[PDB]
Amino acid sequence: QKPGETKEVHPQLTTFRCTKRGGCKPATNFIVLDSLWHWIHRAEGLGPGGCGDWGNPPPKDVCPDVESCAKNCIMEGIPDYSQYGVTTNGTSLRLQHILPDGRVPSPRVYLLDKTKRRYEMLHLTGFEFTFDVDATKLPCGMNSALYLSEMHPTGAKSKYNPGGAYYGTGYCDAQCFVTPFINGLGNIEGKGSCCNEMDIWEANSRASHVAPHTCNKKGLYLCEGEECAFEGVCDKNGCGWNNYRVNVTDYYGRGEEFKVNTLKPFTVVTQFLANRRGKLEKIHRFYVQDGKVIESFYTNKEGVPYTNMIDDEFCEATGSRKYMELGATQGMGEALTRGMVLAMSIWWDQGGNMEWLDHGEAGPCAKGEGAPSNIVQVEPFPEVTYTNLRWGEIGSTYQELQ
Ligand SMILES: *[C@@H]1O[C@H](CO)[C@@H](O)[C@H](O)[C@H]1NC(C)=O
Repeated sequence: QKPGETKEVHPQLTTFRCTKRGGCKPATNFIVLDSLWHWIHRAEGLGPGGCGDWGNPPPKDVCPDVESCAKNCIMEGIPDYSQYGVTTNGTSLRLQHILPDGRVPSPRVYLLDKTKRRYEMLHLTGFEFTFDVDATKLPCGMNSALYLSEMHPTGAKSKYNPGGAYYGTGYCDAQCFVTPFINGLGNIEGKGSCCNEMDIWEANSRASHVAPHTCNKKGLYLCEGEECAFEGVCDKNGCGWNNYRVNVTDYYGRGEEFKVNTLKPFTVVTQFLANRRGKLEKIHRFYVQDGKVIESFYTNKEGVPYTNMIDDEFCEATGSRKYMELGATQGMGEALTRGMVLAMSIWWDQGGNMEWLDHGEAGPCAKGEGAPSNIVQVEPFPEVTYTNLRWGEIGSTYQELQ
């Protein structure tokens, strides 16, 4: 959609690039909200109304084609990100699901490079990504996420999408969802927006999930019909990694009795380990809390290969059939080598209560505990803070005390 007159003011975030030989050196980055979180309205003289809901093509009256939709639909800039639950402070990013006045912005943002014109491009295969987090205010049902999607570097800026990455265009993920605009252009045929996705972190204070999701296409893929569905071009389920699903129940939770105590802040380290030819073989998650490295748990489940890392055998044995078929770990790693965009978000699920995240086999939350109406009784203003985003060489983004 066509940027309007209201200016976009992007919050600044300091992040880091780390080497063993150099340590962690500061870098300037900027934050952008998804294009579809911006106010989009019809142009002058076209009547009241917007240019489509999530899940659908843009309205046929004003968007019979791309050219028309580009001139009839206006994307206003957001001059004050704090109205969307998004604030930064030095190296911390704070995302408020719900504001003090009750609005529910549920923000989703991407990391921009230092120029503001292009997304930061992370190349993580053979490297590690780390961050500190405070998940104290995320009860059952909440999902605080920090992940990678193979979005195009400028947001697919083009003649009918002059806004680009500067207005948060170009979102895609492994669910191949239909949005009114795709790559900043009216999605006239109602295709889904697909792309490889590495879910570094999906969690709350009760449960933590990690999951690579492959697609058999590079970069953003516009799907139609069955290409968008369970048997299509992208792996909706992902190869899930949650201590609870592998029968290790005292690893992560609120309390002293968990190895990672979510009542206090902690560091999250994710290593994309490769062979000497550079193809991704293993994904390794571990934590650092109170000065001590908390190594990953080992799977403790009958029929599940004994392992402390994500790999092909684990994925395949746990029923990740689409994951393997659409490229497997090596495929996930080739997307991570091509370069991926960082996305951070916080949200709840009225339909399913995020049950897959922290209920039944995935955790301790009871049935109905994760409904939005129960979430607000446990925590009326759910939020998450991500701090010190840092990445580089294996072994250099974290430290242990002794
Ligand atoms: C789950 O873990 C407990 C404790 O180690 C064990 O006794 C039980 O057999 C495990 N369940 C399966 C299905 O492996």
